[PDB]
Amino acid sequence: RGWFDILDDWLKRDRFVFVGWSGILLFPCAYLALGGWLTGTTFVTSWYTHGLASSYLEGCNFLTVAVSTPANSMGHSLLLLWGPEAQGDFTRWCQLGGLWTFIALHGAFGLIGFMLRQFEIARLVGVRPYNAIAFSAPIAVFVSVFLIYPLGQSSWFFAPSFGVAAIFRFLLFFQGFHNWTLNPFHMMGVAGVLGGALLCAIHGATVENTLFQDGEGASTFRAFNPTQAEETYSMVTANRFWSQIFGIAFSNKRWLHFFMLFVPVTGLWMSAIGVVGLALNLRSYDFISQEIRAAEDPEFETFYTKNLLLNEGIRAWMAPQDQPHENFVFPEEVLPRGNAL
Amino acid sequence: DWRVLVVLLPVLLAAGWAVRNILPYAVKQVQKLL
Amino acid sequence: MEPNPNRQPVELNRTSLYLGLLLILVLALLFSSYFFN
Amino acid sequence: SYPIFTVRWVAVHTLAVPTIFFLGAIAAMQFIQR
Amino acid sequence: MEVNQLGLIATALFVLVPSVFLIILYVQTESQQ
Amino acid sequence: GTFNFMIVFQAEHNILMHPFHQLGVAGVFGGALFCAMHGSLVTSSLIRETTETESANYGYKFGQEEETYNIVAAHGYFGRLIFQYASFNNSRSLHFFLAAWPVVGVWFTALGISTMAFNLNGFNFNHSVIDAKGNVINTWADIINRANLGMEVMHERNAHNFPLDLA
Amino acid sequence: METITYVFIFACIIALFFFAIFFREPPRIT
Amino acid sequence: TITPSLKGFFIGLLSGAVVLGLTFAVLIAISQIDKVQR
Amino acid sequence: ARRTWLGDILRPLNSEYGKVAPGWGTTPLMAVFMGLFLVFLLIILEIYNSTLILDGVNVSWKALG
Amino acid sequence: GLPWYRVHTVLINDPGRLIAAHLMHTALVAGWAGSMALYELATFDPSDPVLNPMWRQGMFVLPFMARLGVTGSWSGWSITGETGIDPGFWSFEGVALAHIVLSGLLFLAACWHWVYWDLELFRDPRTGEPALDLPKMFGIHLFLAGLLCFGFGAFHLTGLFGPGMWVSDPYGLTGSVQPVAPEWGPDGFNPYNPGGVVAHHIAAGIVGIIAGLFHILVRPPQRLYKALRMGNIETVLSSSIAAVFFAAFVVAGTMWYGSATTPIELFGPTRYQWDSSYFQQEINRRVQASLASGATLEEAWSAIPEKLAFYDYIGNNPAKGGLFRTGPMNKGDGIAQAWKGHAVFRNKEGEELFVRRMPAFFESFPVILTDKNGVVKADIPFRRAESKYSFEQQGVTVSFYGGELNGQTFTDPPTVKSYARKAIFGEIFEFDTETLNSDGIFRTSPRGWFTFAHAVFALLFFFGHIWHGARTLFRDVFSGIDPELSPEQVEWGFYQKVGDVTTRR
Amino acid sequence: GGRIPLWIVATVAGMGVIVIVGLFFYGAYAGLGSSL
Amino acid sequence: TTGERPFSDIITSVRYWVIHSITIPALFIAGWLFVSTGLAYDVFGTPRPDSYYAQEQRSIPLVTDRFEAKQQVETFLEQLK
Ligand code: CLA
Ligand code: CLA
Ligand code: CLA
Ligand code: CLA
Ligand code: CLA
Ligand SMILES: C=Cc1c(C)c2cc3nc(c4c5[nH]c(cc6nc(cc1[nH]2)C(C)=C6CC)c(C)c5C(=O)[C@@H]4C(=O)OC)[C@@H](CCC(=O)OC/C=C(\C)CCC[C@H](C)CCC[C@H](C)CCCC(C)C)[C@@H]3C
Ligand SMILES: CC1=C(/C=C/C(C)=C/C=C/C(C)=C/C=C/C=C(C)/C=C/C=C(C)/C=C/C2=C(C)CCCC2(C)C)C(C)(C)CCC1
Ligand SMILES: CC1=C(/C=C/C(C)=C/C=C/C(C)=C/C=C/C=C(C)/C=C/C=C(C)/C=C/C2=C(C)CCCC2(C)C)C(C)(C)CCC1
Ligand SMILES: [Cl-]
Ligand SMILES: [Cl-]
Ligand SMILES: [Fe+2]
Repeated sequence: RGWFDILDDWLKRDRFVFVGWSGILLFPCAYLALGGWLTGTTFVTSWYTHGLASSYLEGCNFLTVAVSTPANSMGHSLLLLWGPEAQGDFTRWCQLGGLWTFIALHGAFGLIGFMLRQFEIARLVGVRPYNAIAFSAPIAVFVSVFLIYPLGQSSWFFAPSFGVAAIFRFLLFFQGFHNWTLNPFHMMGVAGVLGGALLCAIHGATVENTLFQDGEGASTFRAFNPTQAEETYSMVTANRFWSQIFGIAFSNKRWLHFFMLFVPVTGLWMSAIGVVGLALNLRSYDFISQEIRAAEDPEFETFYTKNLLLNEGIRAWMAPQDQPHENFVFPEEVLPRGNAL
Repeated sequence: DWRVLVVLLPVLLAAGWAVRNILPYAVKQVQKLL
Repeated sequence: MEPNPNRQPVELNRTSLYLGLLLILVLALLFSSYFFN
Repeated sequence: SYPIFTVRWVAVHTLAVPTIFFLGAIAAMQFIQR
Repeated sequence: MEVNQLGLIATALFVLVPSVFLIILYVQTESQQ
Repeated sequence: GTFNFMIVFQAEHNILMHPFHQLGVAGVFGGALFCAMHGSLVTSSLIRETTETESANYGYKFGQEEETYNIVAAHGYFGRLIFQYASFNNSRSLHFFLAAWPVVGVWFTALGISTMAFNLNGFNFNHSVIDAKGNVINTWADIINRANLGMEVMHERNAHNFPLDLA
Repeated sequence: METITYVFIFACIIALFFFAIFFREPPRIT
Repeated sequence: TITPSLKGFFIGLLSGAVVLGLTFAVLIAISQIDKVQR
Repeated sequence: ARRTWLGDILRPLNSEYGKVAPGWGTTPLMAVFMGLFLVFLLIILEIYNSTLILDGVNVSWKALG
Repeated sequence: GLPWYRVHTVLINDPGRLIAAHLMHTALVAGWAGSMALYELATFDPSDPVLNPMWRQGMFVLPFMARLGVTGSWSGWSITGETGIDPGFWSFEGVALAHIVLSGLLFLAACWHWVYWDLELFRDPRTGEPALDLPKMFGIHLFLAGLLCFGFGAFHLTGLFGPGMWVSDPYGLTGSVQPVAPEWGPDGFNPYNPGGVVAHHIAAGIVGIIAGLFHILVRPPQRLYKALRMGNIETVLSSSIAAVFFAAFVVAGTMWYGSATTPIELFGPTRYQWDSSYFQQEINRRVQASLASGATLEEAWSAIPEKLAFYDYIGNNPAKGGLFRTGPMNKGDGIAQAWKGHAVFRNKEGEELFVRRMPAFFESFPVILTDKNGVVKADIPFRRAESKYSFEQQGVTVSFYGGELNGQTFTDPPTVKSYARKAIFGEIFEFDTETLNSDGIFRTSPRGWFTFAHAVFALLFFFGHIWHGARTLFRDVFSGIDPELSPEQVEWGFYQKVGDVTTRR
Repeated sequence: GGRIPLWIVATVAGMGVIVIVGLFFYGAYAGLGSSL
Repeated sequence: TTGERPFSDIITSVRYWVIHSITIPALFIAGWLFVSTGLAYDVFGTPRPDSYYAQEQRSIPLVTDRFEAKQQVETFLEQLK
């Protein structure tokens, strides 16, 4: 009955919000990441890091507001409040982009905390820890995109800024500079996310339309009982229906629900791998066969070459405002443009 | 500066107000904790 | 000396075969363009 | 016989107290002019 | 097209080795029951 | 060609800044999330029916009448993971929720393409922020616009003879 | 040779479809 | 020698320790007042 | 099971499966070394990162001459 | 039967056959190492470490042999380009041979342990069941690790009994294997200080001996033994994987940013050296000083060693490659033959002009010339009709000082533009594109490829840690939850402490 | 104790939101952020 | 079901609204003042509409040094006084 156990006792009490040992890491870090984002989006500028306005205070709306990344000149500085850049000055710290690192790092440690929470509760309750395992997928994405990617580049500046439209810009950057749509690891992620949404919708609909009649009312929700032993819908009729509409169907409820975990988890993991390649500018940018033929044959044209022209438009038209530290000056006459436009 | 006390006075007033309306009921809870 | 008691039979049912062949073939279909480049 | 102050009480106020404050600040902002 | 010659062998093995492995385990599964 | 189509769409309609597309992403991301959640909750609460040396999947036999997992255990874990009343204990409600979220999200995104077809485009905040003198103060919307512009001026580079690409 | 490879794989998938549907493990009740 | 960033480091180190120990002081306290019975 | 010369020699090294010190044992002391090691990894990281700058620690290639 | 994804679990309670599996994996890894070196030897050109070093030729293990002091071939060449050496047995070839013979010896041991799996050593003398005292094993192995780590640092790296390690100047020009004295001061934690690597292994080696001793004599605390399932070999796999992905992140990082253990003559320059114009600064330092000392323009640039000029070229930037652009860097831009010379641009008014350099982010980049102050004074225009800065209008010319083109000036606009397009890549080289039939597209270096593979594996092994840690701590429910969990254990309020049935009300 | 009917609480809170949200939309056309 | 007091029972309770019909406006006002007093600008370093540029300036005051960065924005800020 030492103090350690007394604390364990208290941390693991059944209450409206379970705390647990993982609570000690989760709750401060989750609350700080989230408070930093609301604080910066309400009050803090990106004028000195990006030449952008980015808070409600400056005139931005929910779509355009963001906690932006530090200036390229910070490199990968941890940008600690007490560090050599801001030197304890809260105000300067904000102005130099210190809230980005605050949010990214407290967020990483909250994610760990949350995954430890899934592990802690699963152990206390007596269930298998497959929900913690599935949550590895979000983690991979977050670390690869917000940490590994800009660590392979010149600075945090080129990580995603925390904002709706800042993220849209990140999407478009990756098309023009990395040709990310062409990347087979992104395509595998696409198929996992879309395949996940499909599975989600097809499994819910199927259950709802093979229900057993277990009550008299037109509202069928009332006729389930959390503790009934009986399946509430017919796997058998569900299986014949899909075998006859689609050719194949699930027959194993256990396989089905594992497949539902497997598909979206795997796809997110594949896309994380691809982003690690782009950390290094290791892109699937080109097909060498196409380029050789196109250079020699001015009549040969594909959707592959058309999209590279668009990427070239993107880079030159957005680079100078998007990378202000580079002092890109592109006089009118060097901008790629088609006819009239 | 002085804008701080401006900002903070509503909140002390708010905490003050809740302190008084709840203090009696709140002491019964503290006695109960052994 | 005894024969080793930890030996176990291995199974792959027909559905798992179909699933796995589809995986490989579709993986092949996706990456072949990049192998040829 | 319920407690007034709980972990629950705290998590709620941890969020709701700055939420209102922030809504006040943002409300004022609609009236800023260049 | 001027295409990577080894792409062919790479594709064939990529298909063949994993596929052959599955068939081996399937057929010896059926021969049990 | 799919990618071509979606790049040109963005240039001409600013689909990313359109709410109906944002609801599509929410329907698709949320769908993948709830797919993973539901599959991991059922999978976590499967009832022991097998040994370590065999697929748990053999613990369910096609057409058995009893359920193959403990939903009260799944509820009890997920309710504590968040809080009780944000977890489903009614399997009908839960499975209807699975159905409606990505269906509705994707209706909206289909509606997005269908209404942008009549050139009612995404929000335009280009130069919405300016200073006391009237300098433009850029935001992320303006950066997005520099990207959209590069797409605009390069797409179908020989097919425009006049300064506005009106269709 | 690339054309033949692409089409060969696509043809194997279609064949696989055929067997997965008409030559499936037939699901059996309980 | 003892540079400004080294002083900052110790500032950070002590701040963290303060926060952690404070947090665990409070937690040990509460867990003693409000035990579970058995 | 099969006995071998080398097995007999190594025997006592694989003879205490399951043996434990009681209660917490050396755990308090482990935790001291864990915390020392963390601060030491911090220092090493912040030096590499340049948020810790030390006299005569020039974190550059020009520290080869 | 077992599913395909669990076949290897039949080793979990079979220490002999587990040893046999581990031997076979060790055999395969050493065989790889041996086969990889032999392939690299059969394809490596040693005739020019200036412009065709190993890192241009897609060499991957060659630089690891060179890093620790293997530098010559039985054929008489060495990688520093000295000729007539005699490496002794520990040439590249002998190293390759050792690993193959090792692979073979490991393979036979594997057979013996697989057949004679049932050794009394693996049996608990009390119960007769197979059992491994993992806590004592850790102390033993740690002790061994500490001795080897110490020995490696105290003897191999110092040159007390061994060759040392690769060291170089800041600009990667004069590398060689040298014995290295330990740096014991705080600059020993500076990743660019080789003396620190010596100290690390000496000090850490002794800590490992001492820890090893601790872990052989002291038994784990009962609390930890139960918390960490120390009777379960899978807890070791979980923590071992975690340590492995930790280490893999570190080595990916130090490869990418660079350290004393990843020198640029073995792996190539980093992208940051391009970002910060590291070599260009230094080149200009030398010319400015050549010219203070009164040399001509020709004289100052002719003094720049080609090797240093070749670092100042974006084609050796590792951040310029592609995932499916395969092979050696030489297959892309070709085999470098000669520095053409440093190109100087001037307009019709004799102002010097500077080609704006391609940043690593950009597959393509416009050609824009600036004056010393950054003002745009010429470019290659896309739209011609309203152009004001064409090379034609501004009368741009190019003069070459140094290298092959030293003292030549070109004025015809198409030629001048052609060098301007190469000047965005930095210094301008002549390439052999015929030999390898180079396709003209930049590829990444071994620094690139190594970082990519190790960051990817690190991330994947993170999932293995999570998986096997879950499996260790949740072994009792792997196969499913208790078919008689009662709703009271799971419903709210029933127990004060969650899952503790001793805390009902 | 349970005095106020909850339907009443809901309606007023309901209108409290509309008010503030409407203010934020009003402010999209006035002052900063309005383009004017 | 965990022994805290039900939410529906608190927010219909007269004692609850006696406190929170003060505490909620006080916080909303306090937030107002933080903005209307100008304090939020000074705390966070955020430019006022009249201080993004100097009068004839069109250059962004972009930080370009890591360890001198603090000094840079202070220089850019007194180039407005
Ligand atoms: C068909 C359309 C399509 C689809 C379905 C996808 C799908 C995907 N894209 Mg691709 N994308 C597309 C088109 C599409 N893309 C196009 C056309 C482009 C242009 C090139 C891109 C560019 C693009 C980029 C640039 C990136 C992706 C990424 C991704 C992945 C996002 C994974 C995810 O869930 O992140 C969601 C984020 C997480 C899971 C991180 C952690 C989330 C935590 C848990 C959030 C916590 C929230 C907190 C609790 C509370 C917040 C509240 C607050 C809001 C108030 C996914 C595989 C990303 C990727 O591959 O990453 C590996 C990526 O970086 N896409
Ligand atoms: C993370 C980034 C991200 C994410 C998650 C998404 C997500 C989405 N986008 Mg956006 N998009 C992005 C970035 C992103 N996008 C960017 C950067 C751009 C600009 C470049 C766009 C531009 C964009 C456009 C222009 C469009 C989308 C669309 C969509 C949706 C695509 C999925 C869909 O339509 O399902 C819907 C489902 C289907 C299309 C499936 C229909 C299937 C039919 C009925 C059957 C097919 C049978 C098949 C042929 C045979 C199978 C049998 C088998 C045996 C072979 C989805 C909501 C699309 C959309 O909203 O569509 C309405 C769309 O048109 N996006
Ligand atoms: C008999 C001894 C021996 C010797 C002298 C060598 C020597 C060599 N090998 Mg071979 N090798 C051997 C055995 C040996 N090998 C075996 C048994 C295998 C099979 C597994 C291999 C597999 C192998 C591969 C796969 C490769 C080599 C390579 C090489 C070369 C570079 C070595 C290097 O960089 O290691 C670097 C080693 C490390 C950086 C290990 C770091 C140790 C980490 C940090 C773990 C420490 C954890 C520890 C428990 C914690 C201790 C705590 C501390 C307090 C003490 C060098 C010529 C390379 C080469 O050029 O091949 C041709 C190569 O790529 N070898
Ligand atoms: C860490 C491992 C490693 C690294 C970093 C390198 C690095 C290098 N090697 Mg070496 N090599 C290695 C291992 C490695 N090698 C091994 C294990 C072998 C034995 C096969 C070889 C055999 C070898 C040869 C024969 C040659 C090289 C060469 C080279 C160079 C060119 C590499 C290249 O083109 O990449 C190409 C890389 C790719 C195309 C990426 C492929 C990764 C695929 C896409 C992943 C598959 C995805 C998967 C299907 C996803 C499904 C998952 C889902 C279903 C669940 C470079 C220095 C070449 C050279 O120049 O040497 C002179 C050369 O000719 N290497
Ligand atoms: C030291 C590393 C290590 C070791 C010894 C093990 C050992 C084990 N793992 Mg773990 N695991 C690891 C790393 C490791 N794992 C990592 C990094 C991951 C993340 C991907 C996993 C993920 C994982 C899962 C999800 C599962 C296991 C399982 C298992 C067990 C059965 C595996 C089996 O029979 O394979 C059988 C495998 C095959 C028959 C073929 C696999 C072919 C692969 C996909 C491609 C081959 C790649 C090629 C050989 C190159 C090698 C890779 C390169 C790194 C060298 C076994 C105890 C299983 C288990 O727990 O059962 C109880 C299980 O379910 N592991
Ligand atoms: C953008 C999409 C996206 C979001 C927003 C999201 C969100 C979430 N997923 C969760 C869970 C999951 N996600 C899962 C699968 C997936 N999740 C996906 C995609 C997402 N998942 C996808 C596609 C999948 C399929 C594989 C699973 C399987 C789970 C869960 O088990 C879990 C859950 O319970 O779901 C109900 C929750 C984790 C809560 C938490 O950590 O609290 C703690 C909060 C912390 C630690 C703070 C994190 C701070 C972040 C990382 C940085 C700061 C963010 C800013 C505040 C906001 C910036 C906003 C701008 C970018 C616009 C949370 C609601
Ligand atoms: C950062 C920092 C910190 C902290 C902070 C914090 C923690 C914060 C918090 C904050 C917060 C906590 C905030 C909040 C706010 C909120 C908001 C602002 C909200 C909004 C909302 C809205 C507006 C909504 C509305 C709506 C809509 C829109 C739709 C639907 C419906 C509804 C109604 C929902 C410290 C100090 C440590 C220091 C360092 C830095
Ligand atoms: C017997 C003997 C002998 C001999 C030996 C030998 C002959 C050996 C060999 C060995 C070797 C010769 C080895 C080899 C190995 C190899 C391997 C092991 C490899 C593998 C690889 C892999 C694994 C890969 C993978 C991949 C791919 C394929 C693709 C890409 C990606 C990746 C990388 C993943 C002697 C005389 C001495 C003695 C006596 C006995
Ligand atoms: Cl087009
Ligand atoms: Cl037209
Ligand atoms: Fe279900």
